[PDB]
Amino acid sequence: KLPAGKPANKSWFRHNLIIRRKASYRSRWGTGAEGYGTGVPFSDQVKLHCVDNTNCKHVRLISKATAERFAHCRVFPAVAHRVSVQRFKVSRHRVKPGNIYWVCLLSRRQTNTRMSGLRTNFDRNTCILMNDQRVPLGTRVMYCAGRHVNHKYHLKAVVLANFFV
Amino acid sequence: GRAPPVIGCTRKARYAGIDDNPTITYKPWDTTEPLMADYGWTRGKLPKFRARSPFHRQQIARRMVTEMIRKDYCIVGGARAPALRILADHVVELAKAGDTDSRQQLAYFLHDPLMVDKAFDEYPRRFKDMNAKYAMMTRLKS
Amino acid sequence: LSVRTEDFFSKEAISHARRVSWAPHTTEKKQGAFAKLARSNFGDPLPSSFAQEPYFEEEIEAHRKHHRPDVYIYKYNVSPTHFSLRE
Amino acid sequence: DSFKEHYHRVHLPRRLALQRYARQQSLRNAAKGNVKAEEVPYKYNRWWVNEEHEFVHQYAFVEDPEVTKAKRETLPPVTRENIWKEPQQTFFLPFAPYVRVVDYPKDPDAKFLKPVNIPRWKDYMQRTKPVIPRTWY
Amino acid sequence: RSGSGPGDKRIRTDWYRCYPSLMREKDRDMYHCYYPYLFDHGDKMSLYPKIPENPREWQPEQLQTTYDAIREDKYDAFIRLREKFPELYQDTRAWDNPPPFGEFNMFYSVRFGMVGVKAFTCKDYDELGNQFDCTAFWFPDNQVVKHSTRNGEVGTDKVYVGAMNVPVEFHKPHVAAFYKAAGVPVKHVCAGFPITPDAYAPVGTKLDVRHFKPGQEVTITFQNTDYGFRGVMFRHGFDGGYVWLGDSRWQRRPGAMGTEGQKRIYPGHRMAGQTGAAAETYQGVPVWRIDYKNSLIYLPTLLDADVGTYVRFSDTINTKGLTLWNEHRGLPAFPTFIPPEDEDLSKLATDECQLKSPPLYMYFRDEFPATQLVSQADVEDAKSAKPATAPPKKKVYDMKKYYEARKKYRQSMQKARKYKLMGLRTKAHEKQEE
Amino acid sequence: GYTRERTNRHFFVARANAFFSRLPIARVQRSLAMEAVREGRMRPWKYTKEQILGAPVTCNFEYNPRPVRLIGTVMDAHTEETSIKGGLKVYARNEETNMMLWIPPGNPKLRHEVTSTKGSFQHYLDERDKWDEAWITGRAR
Amino acid sequence: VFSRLNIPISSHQEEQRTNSRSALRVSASDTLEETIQQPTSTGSKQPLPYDDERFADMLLEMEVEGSLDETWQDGRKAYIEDVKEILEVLRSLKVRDICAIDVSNKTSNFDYMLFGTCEGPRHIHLAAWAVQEADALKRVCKIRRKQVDHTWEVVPVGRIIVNLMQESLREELSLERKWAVTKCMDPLSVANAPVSEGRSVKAHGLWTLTLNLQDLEDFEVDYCKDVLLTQV
Amino acid sequence: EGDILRYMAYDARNAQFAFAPIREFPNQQEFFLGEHDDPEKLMEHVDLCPLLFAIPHMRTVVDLHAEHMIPTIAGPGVATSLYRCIYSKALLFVQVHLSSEVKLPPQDPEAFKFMWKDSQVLPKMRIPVFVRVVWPTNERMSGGGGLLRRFNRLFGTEFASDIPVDAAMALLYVMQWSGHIKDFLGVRGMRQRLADLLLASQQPEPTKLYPGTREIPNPEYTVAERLGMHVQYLAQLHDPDISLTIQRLLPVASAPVRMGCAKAALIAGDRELFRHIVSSEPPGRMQTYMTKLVRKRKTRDLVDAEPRLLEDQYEFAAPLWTK
Amino acid sequence: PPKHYSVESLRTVGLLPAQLALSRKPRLRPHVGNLKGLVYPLPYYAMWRGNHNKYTYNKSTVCLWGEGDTRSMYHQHYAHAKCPTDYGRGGREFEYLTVKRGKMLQKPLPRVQYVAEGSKPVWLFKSWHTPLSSPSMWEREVQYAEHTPEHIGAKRPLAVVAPRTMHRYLFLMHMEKVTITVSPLLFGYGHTIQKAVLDFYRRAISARSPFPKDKVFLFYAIDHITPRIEVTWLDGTSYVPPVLEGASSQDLIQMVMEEAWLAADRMAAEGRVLNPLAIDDYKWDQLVVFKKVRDKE
RNA sequence: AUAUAUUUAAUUUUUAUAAUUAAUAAUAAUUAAUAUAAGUACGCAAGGAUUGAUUAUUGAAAAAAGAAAGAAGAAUAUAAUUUA
Ligand SMILES: [Mg+2]
Ligand SMILES: [Mg+2]
Ligand SMILES: [Mg+2]
Repeated sequence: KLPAGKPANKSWFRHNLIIRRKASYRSRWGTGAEGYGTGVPFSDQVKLHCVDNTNCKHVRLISKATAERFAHCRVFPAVAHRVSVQRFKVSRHRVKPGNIYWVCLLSRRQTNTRMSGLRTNFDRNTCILMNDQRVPLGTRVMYCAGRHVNHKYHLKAVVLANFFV
Repeated sequence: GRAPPVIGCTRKARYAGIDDNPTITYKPWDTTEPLMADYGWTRGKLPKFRARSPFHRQQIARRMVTEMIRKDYCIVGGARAPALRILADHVVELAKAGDTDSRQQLAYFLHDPLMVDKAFDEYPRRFKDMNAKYAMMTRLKS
Repeated sequence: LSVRTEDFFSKEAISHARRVSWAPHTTEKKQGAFAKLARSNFGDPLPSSFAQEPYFEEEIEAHRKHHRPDVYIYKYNVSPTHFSLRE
Repeated sequence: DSFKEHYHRVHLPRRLALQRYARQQSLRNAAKGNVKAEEVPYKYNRWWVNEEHEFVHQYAFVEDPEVTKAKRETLPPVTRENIWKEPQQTFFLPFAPYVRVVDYPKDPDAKFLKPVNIPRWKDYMQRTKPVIPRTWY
Repeated sequence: RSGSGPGDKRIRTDWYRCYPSLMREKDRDMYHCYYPYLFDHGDKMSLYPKIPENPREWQPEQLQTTYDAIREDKYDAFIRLREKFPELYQDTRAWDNPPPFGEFNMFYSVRFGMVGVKAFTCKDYDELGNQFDCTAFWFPDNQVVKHSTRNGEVGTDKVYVGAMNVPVEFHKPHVAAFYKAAGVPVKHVCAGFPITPDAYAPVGTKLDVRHFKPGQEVTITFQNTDYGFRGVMFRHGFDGGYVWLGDSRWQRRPGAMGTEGQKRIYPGHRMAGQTGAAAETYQGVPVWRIDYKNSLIYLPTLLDADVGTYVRFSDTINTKGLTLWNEHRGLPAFPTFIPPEDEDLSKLATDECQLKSPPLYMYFRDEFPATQLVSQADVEDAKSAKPATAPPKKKVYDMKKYYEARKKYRQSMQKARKYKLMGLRTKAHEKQEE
Repeated sequence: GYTRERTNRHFFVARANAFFSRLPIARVQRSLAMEAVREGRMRPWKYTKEQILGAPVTCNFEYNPRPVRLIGTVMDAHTEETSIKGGLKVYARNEETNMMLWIPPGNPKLRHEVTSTKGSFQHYLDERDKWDEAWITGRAR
Repeated sequence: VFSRLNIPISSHQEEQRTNSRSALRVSASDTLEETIQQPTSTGSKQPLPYDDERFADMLLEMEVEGSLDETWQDGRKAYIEDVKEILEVLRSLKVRDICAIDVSNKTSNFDYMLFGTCEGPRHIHLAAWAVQEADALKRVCKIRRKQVDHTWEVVPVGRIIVNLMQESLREELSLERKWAVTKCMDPLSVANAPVSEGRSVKAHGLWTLTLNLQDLEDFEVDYCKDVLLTQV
Repeated sequence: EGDILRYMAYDARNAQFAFAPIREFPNQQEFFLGEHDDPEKLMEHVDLCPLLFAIPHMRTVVDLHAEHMIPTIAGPGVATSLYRCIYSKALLFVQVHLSSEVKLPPQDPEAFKFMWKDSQVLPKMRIPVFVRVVWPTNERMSGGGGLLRRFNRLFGTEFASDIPVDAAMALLYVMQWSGHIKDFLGVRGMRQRLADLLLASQQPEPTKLYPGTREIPNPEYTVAERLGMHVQYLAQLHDPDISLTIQRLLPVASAPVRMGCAKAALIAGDRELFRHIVSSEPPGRMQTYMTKLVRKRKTRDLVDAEPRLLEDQYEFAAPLWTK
Repeated sequence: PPKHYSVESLRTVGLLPAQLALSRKPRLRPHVGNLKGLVYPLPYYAMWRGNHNKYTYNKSTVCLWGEGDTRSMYHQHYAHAKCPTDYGRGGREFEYLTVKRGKMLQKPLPRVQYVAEGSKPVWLFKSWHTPLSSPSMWEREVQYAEHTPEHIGAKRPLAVVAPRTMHRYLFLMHMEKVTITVSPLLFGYGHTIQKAVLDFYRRAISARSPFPKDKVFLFYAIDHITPRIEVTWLDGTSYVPPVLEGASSQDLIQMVMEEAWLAADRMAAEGRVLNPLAIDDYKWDQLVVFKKVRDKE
């Protein structure tokens, strides 16, 4: 029990990573349809699809908080959970399980209310793989990118994507 | 646009008014139709008298309405009286409507088909010249 | 209102006593003359603060303060510009 | 009651009695058949330069009982059409808006030909208040 | 309510940006003054200190100055420059001839507010595409009811304003007696607003909604929704499980042995109790829309109050180190709005008596600003155009045809809808179904 | 003990709900809707669910650097006549993307137009089944 | 009128899409014999090759009515004068293999995509800065000072994007071939069956489709993206 | 009424530059009004002209002692005023150039301040003033070409054949009232002054108060500095052969003359010639300041004539500084 | 229509203004829960007091010299630099804002004295184009005819403000001659007066002039005449700096230089054309010494 | 695993009306994305700072002077939507 005199919480570093909200009556997450700022961010150990033409299929999020509101100012690391098997054989194909890349989030299944009032429920959770320089490993994107992707933080992602909502 | 300071349907006090804020709220069933109202302590619902369950409460309400239609009056106690008066109004509304669906609904609700027939025979001609409030409730001093 | 050029450039907060004159040709900074002479921009900040206890003495005119005559009446010095106690 | 609570409980009536005793001297004049309002001197010394050579202004406002009675009794005039029709601005324009683009010189890259009417970036950043003698926005 | 909790450290208050330039009283001598330092001298101002009339009071090293050529020349040149160049020394004209009392003062004048009723809730979209869930408040009958000033002190004068005309049998006898003694129509509720004596209005003055401007910022006070006796998980949830935030003596090192424990519950301990039904105040809520025919004001925020609540509206005096009412943004209807004599709101329509505010944002909040977007298409032909240095005007060849075209454009622009409506009404009245 | 949560002042306890007949709230709402109609942010509509749901809707959303153009069938409506709280639920499916949009009426950036002029309840059922299958499939397993 | 780079414009454009099929766009005069032949042909009912027959018929009716163009009318199109100016700037910079593609009719975020081959990060950054200075009139920001990618540079000029790559990265991406092979947008494409990656008990969806693009190369995907959707 | 008129003529100072009708009329011409230690006196003369309105479109008070208007080698720029003619409605765009200096600042300011602190004599300042006459196309408002040709042959001036007689007489009266009728000239007069400065530079020069030094320079103007400043003036006056004159004068120019030639090429708009001058300039403070003059990408783009090998690569700035 | 700058125009340029009402950042209102009662729109007028408006009925406070009740006590500086009625609260209680009741009385401004009515004065235009070392910057700005000394022969009044310079050397340009009389024999006891006069002669020989030997002269008085200095200016007027006990050569130089400035001002007012000060070999040698001092420390 | 005492959080139900003082929840040593100062200052050069703005983190708080044994809804959100 550290410190011995006045024991404190051992989650001090976790508090710097999580985005929490006290579940009082004035502070609530709720569903995404209540308005802007009412969607619960993705926690850790969340599976996302990988829609770029890479060997990876599913990723698992490492971040304690992941959402579209702060997809421009926060980095989202993830681990390749499932990798496509090529029975008959570049950098995008060399994706091996367990590896850690960054992910650009494209869409979510949870309700997302824009500031204009347009709610959206996409088909499945979506993301694309990137390196530490924010350059996507794939050459094409097989899904739709969200409006939050339109930011200078995702320049190459916007260039490689072909459809936005 | 943003969300209200308190999001979601939050149970307020018994005498607190409405909020009139955008809130996704669903009703259990269509309570606008007669004899299908819900019981609660808000103003949009009938005052729920004490019962072991909603099923037991509905059974008490059914026997209350049956005896009311039977002998034209009923001496009740507590929160049962407003519910009985409103359900008697609903019965008179169904009788004045006089549809086959109204007959079948009053038969589903009541315990006595003879009382269903008596209601549909008497109440239309009885309250043809009345708009609403067909039942009178008097609080006794005993 | 609208955007006005008067608000673009800040002026000096020099005091009235420390001022040279209120003329529009002397409203600017005093070091600007030597800056123009040297053909260079000087960006020296925080030149000096006043003091912790800035006290000064009464200054007399450039000629009076040195050519004051020792003229006295009953117990006081007398000058065309000043009075003072004499012993 | 605590120390300060007891002190104020005892002294607030005494403070009001002292204020009444002060106003007694003002009522002395009205009983002489000559009513003169309180005469406060105007302060000609409300503009200063502090230790750090910064401009300071002391705001002194005097309330006139005659103007107060006039406003209590009489009706205010009609509001101006532009005052009640033009909306209140939601943003505050900078005193020195940096432009960064002027079509004066033939070659836009030439820095030594930019007109001096346009404010610089240091001005745009530091001019968050009117000029030294000015006091109103 | 009154708070008295542990507080939230998310809101980062910054008081270091809230200190004016420090000035000491000892530094108010004649060597620090910006203008010629003047001495009182009794009934006339002077440039020199007062000389004691008793010569025995003169100090040994004190200098009794009767004429200082330096001060004389400086003061003379200053006065003469200010007299000869008014437009050049305009900012120095506040030294003497100050602004008189009674007029609106940017840093002094505070005016009263009004009392509205939370009417309903709607949603409105701005020009940029931003949505706002707005609450519409109703101001039924605002009217100055009373003036108050305790002991005639300075800064304690306020005005009481009523809200809704009610019959005589509505109030308690003492409230009816209060309104009878006041002499104004019997109102439902009455709220007091502390003001300055230059912002007074006569008792019984009708207060129009146009008292507020459609783009200003207001402070509102209401009663939030009553939730009854609720628990520690409902109010200030995820807290109250253990005694937290306790600063007492404890040992940081194993050097010594001394501790001071907790022997009671300290005040402010978060527990269960009443929730809601409290006076809640919102500060700096912008005004969105003003309907001055139905007496309605729209606020882009939603409240935690019930419909029918009386909300006290006042104006926020300043925001972010800047005054609300100023020459840059705008001036208010001081002391209050007075309608013109020719106005008749009965002849006006609801769609006419509307006043909207300028946009509260700079970009489409769905997207990012232009400096942060990857790419954008800039198409603004009627909004504004920063392209300066307009090209030279076209060389005219015939003033006759030029003026003909100009007059034709002016005539086609003027009376586009009013003349059309008048002609349509005249045609409908002259047709007579023929 | 040292605080108080409730207020019993007359100004706050009093309510004005009894005097709401002097205020035409519904007329003000209709006036706001008509103002939106005449400004062009929305067009007046009047239909029932059985005749609105299932109609393709062409929605152009003004977004940088290029407006997004979608075609999606009506899944639900929130108001029969035109209103500031009208609402519209639209299922739009792109080449590989399926989305469920709720477009509010009166936004100048979200220009959606109903074009079918008819209901097509069978098409509504087909799109409902497609969306259900896609939603159940999209979950990671 | 002048373009975004302050260049006079002498070539007009169409506010509608070229792939559209609208009666207002059709300028050929009708004929009674042609109408009679078309009626005799349509007398035999035959459904459309798309999955949703009702939706396909409704979409074709909307297209021939032209309300789709009235809803998708967009006058914010770019100009070919800016593309030609950027081409001349890159030619002065000696950028090899300049390829411009108009993707305004196709599903994308930009009207024009330029692709250039530069040899080295120095040359890439020089070309990027030159494009920026050519766009200096209407630009609001500058390019990144530090190159985060020494083989790829992206310069946005309005609705025109400029990619500056090396030979290896250009041949690896092959974006020009992709945007050339990609067909223009057709509103009848949404009449196909929805696709979603889901393994069923028999690898078959009742209302959806299952296609795996991992076994297909980039060019195979570019060539068969719409082909597979139209087939299955 | 008079107070409002005065305050409008005053707010003419606060008028903004972007919204000024400088290019309101098609035709324009440039004239040089001479160099003034205190151009505010000439500005007051222009303000008090009977042929111009007392309320100008734009006014700029030239205060050389302001931190934003201190003349430097890479000076602050140009102070601009705009006056309107009463009878022809033409425009006079007065431009005080505070960036024509070709003298480097002292290396050690403390020594220069110690040297010139107590001096009771200061040298003159050579600050150029130009005027741009802007007028519309007129057939009968300028009095025909013959009237202006007669005025030119009588007063040795260079006016266009269609410049309004109103603006012509306004400029003539202002220059005569100020006493700089010899300084008022055009392109021909500027070419003659440049030839005179070339002859003076060929001739031996007299000794100034003290020789110039990179540590403590001499504030007095030398013949080479005057030659550079007048090359700048000839470029400002829109000479059609300014590039050829700069190319012919560069091989026989000193360091201040080459700095003036660089400024003149930059004013004329020949970025290629400017880059050639900067690349030919030997390394030093002069080259550093002529590089600092412009908005550039990298200093090597201007300094390095041949591409310097950086990471086995070569950069090229010819497309960046061409045309 | 005329165009002006607006928030939309500045946005198109590329600059966005700060949010005023809708912002998740602090709005800088420290008085929302701290100041009670009436609050004035002047921001931050009560922050130095401790962000509160309590205890305003107090009259006397803790105060240093020049603040508060200091007016009743004598201090040499404030007795001439502050009016005894302009003493306010001291310390953190400085009045950034003051509100009072009653009829405001605005006393009339002071009047310039010793100015005859109906006199048209000469106006002197002071600018920074004139060097600060010139006496014209120190000359009066509003100069009347009733202030001109005509008995001396001046066309204008004399300067009222003198330069504040510690003179370490002599400038013999406005001085016709300097005669220094000393005693040949040396006093028995240490004669500080004799030492100071000898040092003054040394510094006058080393003074700032092309050839100070032509103007400096030394004489010996066998008559036991006290050591004295006599400076004859260009107009013939003579000045005798009194050499008292304790005065140093620096003090004598300061006196001579101040009187030289006054004499040159008198010359300029009379109409005499004086040679100006400029750069010379003496100034170059002083620059050498200055660089030596700077390199040392 | 206990409200017995202390202590706290509430309450003592329209009080027309917070504020003269007691006491009391938010006293920057922030972090991340952009863009502008600027491709400046500063570096031999490759290079390259400091920096007040928007987002990101989604909340708002006023104590005591009036008549009291029903449901603070005559209850199906209207102060009686016709009413025998
Ligand atoms: Mg993948
Ligand atoms: Mg945003
Ligand atoms: Mg009570």
